[PDB]
Amino acid sequence: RYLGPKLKLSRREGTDLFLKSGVRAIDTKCKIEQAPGQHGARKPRLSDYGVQLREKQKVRRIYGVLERQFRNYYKEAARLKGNTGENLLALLEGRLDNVVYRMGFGATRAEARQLVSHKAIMVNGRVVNIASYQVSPNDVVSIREKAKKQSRVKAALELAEQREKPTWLEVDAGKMEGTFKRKPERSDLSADINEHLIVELYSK
Amino acid sequence: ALEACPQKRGVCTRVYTTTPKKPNSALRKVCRVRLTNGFEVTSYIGGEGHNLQEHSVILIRGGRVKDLPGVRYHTVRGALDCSGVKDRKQARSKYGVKRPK
Amino acid sequence: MQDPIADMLTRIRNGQAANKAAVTMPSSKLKVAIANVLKEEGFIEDFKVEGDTKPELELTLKYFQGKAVVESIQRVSRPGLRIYKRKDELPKVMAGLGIAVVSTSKGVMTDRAARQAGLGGEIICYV
Amino acid sequence: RTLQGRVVSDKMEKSIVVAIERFVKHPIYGKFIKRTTKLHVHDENNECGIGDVVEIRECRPLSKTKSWTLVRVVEKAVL
Amino acid sequence: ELQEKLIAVNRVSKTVKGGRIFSFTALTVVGDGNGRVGFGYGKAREVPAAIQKAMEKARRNMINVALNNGTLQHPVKGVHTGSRVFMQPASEGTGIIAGGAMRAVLEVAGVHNVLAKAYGSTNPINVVRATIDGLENMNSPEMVAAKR
RNA sequence: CAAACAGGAUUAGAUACCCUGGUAGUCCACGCCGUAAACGAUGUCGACUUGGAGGUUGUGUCUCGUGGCUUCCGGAGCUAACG
RNA sequence: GCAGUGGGGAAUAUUGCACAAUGGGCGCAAGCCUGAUGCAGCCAUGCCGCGUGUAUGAAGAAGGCCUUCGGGUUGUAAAGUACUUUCGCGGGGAGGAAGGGAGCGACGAGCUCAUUGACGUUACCCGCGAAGUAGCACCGGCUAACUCCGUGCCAGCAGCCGCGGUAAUACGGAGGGUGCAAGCGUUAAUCGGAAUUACUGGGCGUAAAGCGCACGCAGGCGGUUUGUUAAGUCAGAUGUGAAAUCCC
Repeated sequence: RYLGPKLKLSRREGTDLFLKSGVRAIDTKCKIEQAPGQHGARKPRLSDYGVQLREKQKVRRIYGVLERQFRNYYKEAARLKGNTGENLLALLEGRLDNVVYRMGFGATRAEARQLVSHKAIMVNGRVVNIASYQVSPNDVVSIREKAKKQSRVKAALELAEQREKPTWLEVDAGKMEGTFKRKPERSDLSADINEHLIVELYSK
Repeated sequence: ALEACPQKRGVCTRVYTTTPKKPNSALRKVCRVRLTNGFEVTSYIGGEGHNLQEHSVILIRGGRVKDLPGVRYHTVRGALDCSGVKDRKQARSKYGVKRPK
Repeated sequence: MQDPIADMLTRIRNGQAANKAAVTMPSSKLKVAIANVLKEEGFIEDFKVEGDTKPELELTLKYFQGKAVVESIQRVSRPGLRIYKRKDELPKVMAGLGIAVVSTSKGVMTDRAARQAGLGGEIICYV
Repeated sequence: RTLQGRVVSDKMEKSIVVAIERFVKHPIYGKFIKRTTKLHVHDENNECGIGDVVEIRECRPLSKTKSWTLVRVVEKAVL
Repeated sequence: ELQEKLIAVNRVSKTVKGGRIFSFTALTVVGDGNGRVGFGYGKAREVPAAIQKAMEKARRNMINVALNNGTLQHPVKGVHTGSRVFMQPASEGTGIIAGGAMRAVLEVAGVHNVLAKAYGSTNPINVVRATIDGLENMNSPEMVAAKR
């Protein structure tokens, strides 16, 4: 993936993306609310193409996925029936790395991607180490019995207590398990994204 | 290029200098080349200095030189006898210049 | 003539432009068959067989304020190049508002009438 | 196969050439095009004369050019 | 309430006895989204002055598009000057497929789905005029029935 | 009468315009060619679509109706504009 | 003919391993033959997967850069702390394959039992275990991404419009920035946009465009009513329309 200063992407996109300590008052977007560089001060001039570009940008940045797969997933959701916009988030939200993040096993999607690759996450018993894995409804995503001891997940799942989960999900802090109820709709997701803009950009 | 070939070798006939058109003034280095295609065309010699003699024999890339009407091809430096530009610290991709230590 | 159907169609098109009460057109079973859909659809008041010795078709045109009952009407299938459409090929004129008359084995019918019966044929004209 | 045509020549003996004509749509334009073909039909009885619109059916090759034979005459004459 | 959309703005220059006098033109589309549209095109020595003047003109000339389930009642082909515009109703989920000129006018119009295309001249000023004209000729079975 | 051309003038020069002569040609008979802003630069036939006015010609119940032909002004409509 | 050599070209590879498996020829059979093929090697030529680290870490080092020198910027970025730990090492070690023969039965049918493997000791599993390559192109507009210095229509740039004659974001360097990532650029070749041959989709008085006219052959086209045929046209059934591919 990208791999680099994420706290700068938040400034560029204008919106505050949750990469890590987005909760703390550190997240640069709290100090200086302007894009990185020596020109983040001067008044920017955006065009129609600019708004669509930066729009999909923040979208893809959130899930931290390559531009290829992101495009590929777009084509797919655009093929299937139903509003493309809705389906879009549905697929991206279906990614294993993403699910794990939503479940609380990982502090962020980046860390979640690592946990998956580290075989520290299982799906319906069998272990899956592919962040691009598409999680379907009724699938149980729990932590590895051997990984249940690592302090990292021990601290993550500990903070999970009392914390609510999305309607399309349901976790059990005790068993450190998780279940993918159904595909999240746009109403369930509260992303700073305008699906109507990202669909236009790919139109061309 | 005849056979729609990307490049085409040839032997220089004469390495003379030419002067730009109305708006420009200089001594651009060109050279008549007898490509294997059977054609004798003039090609430009990029770089600040070259080492092309009479029996140079160089590959042709293909590119028109706005200032020099007639020159529709460029010589590929770094190939055959055409030695790459010396001390080229910049775009080494062109002029064929190996990256200094 | 060369294409009687086109003639009749034109004689009504030019007649309505002048806002004529009635118009004559050489009789012919096919013509009458056509006039039948025009009256039922509401494009014309009706018609009647006239002529002392020569059979004619007195077409009683009708109009309304703003627009003319028959805004547009043209033959699409001509003798020079005939056109045939399948059950699914039947085009919808002005998304339903307007209609098209087709000539099938079941007989002369409109897009909806032909669509219902489940057959296609030669697209006589569009109205 | 049966083919209908005209007797454009009765010069040879026991042999009559029938000019069969057909109509086919152009593969590109689609408009009907006219095309004809001459077939040397057998007529042992030299019954058919020039101008006769006869029917032709496929039969055992009498000769290299003749592989058809007069079956029946449609009309009497049309020059 | 009413939402405005900036179609396009042109520099527009002209030679006059004394020099060059610049006047900016601006196409604005005003619409609530439930069936009302409004096109405005006013000029002014200043860009914002033209934009505002345009919006005022757009709201002064509005059309009541008879929307039906986020679509139109029937296909139409309006031909303004050298420009030509075509519109075709479509099922839900298709989205507003059309140029920026027509779309902007259709979005505010309340149209949720429609298939369109520009013919002949591509002039933005002539296409918007053709679009609005087409939105006027639009009739419903109720109107036609009550009309006949 | 007038290319070429013979002279006289004009002019910086005029192997032009102006002036004085002048051959072919221009005229007639026969033979030759096939071209042209050979232009309304918009071929023929039939049906349909307001009229007004002038003129040629036939007929009619002739201070007007009707048929054919030749112009102009013009409804609708057509044309980028002229029309 | 396979591999290979020399010559040609911008350019394209191991004169490798092996028959056990599958298939083929001959034979009653045993069995023999089989570089067909199954594999390995070389090359980012392409495609997909993976790693060069993870968490922490100053209202905020040094250095470089800018400055109304007040300060600002590169930056949590590095240093440093903790954690995991691709390579590598040790051990184990695969699927891909039954009969001939022998015993029972009439050495027949049938049943039972015994012996034997390239790629590999490779894949994969377990154990141990060190943070452990990144580059390339671009930043005037189309194209997303900026300043300082050098040079100075000189040197040079350039697909098109153009730029350079002492203040150049389009030349060269540097800082910074954007894109992409072991890939990144370049050159060559194919597709639509062109409704610019327009069947779907076009035009011809002046923008390109009616042939100078007539006569006339072939050909194309052809008025109203009735009947026969029904070739064209239309309809039902049936045969064909190989596999694969494409679509679900």
